[PDB]
Amino acid sequence: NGLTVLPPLLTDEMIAQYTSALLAGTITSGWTFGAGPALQIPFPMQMA
Amino acid sequence: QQFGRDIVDTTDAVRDPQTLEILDITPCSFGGVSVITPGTNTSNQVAV
Repeated sequence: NGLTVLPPLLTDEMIAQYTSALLAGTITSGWTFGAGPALQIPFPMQMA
Repeated sequence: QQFGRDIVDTTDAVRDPQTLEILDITPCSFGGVSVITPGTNTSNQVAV
């Protein structure tokens, strides 16, 4: 009857590669990637 | 039974009244038509 659902622009495989880069920047850098260059820190030392 | 009907009353099947066959029904195609222009100050080419 003239009604049509349009597809989303970001596939669900692209929305999961953005969620994987946010979890691999926190586990390996800290809160340093959201303010400038990402700087590495041993993990037990970021929890400290 | 002679007709046929999905949920939303919509005949989705019928049965020849001269040979008795169950012939499904499916609407003719339709949809939108979008036009991709690079810009008329750049080109008069387009994709659809």
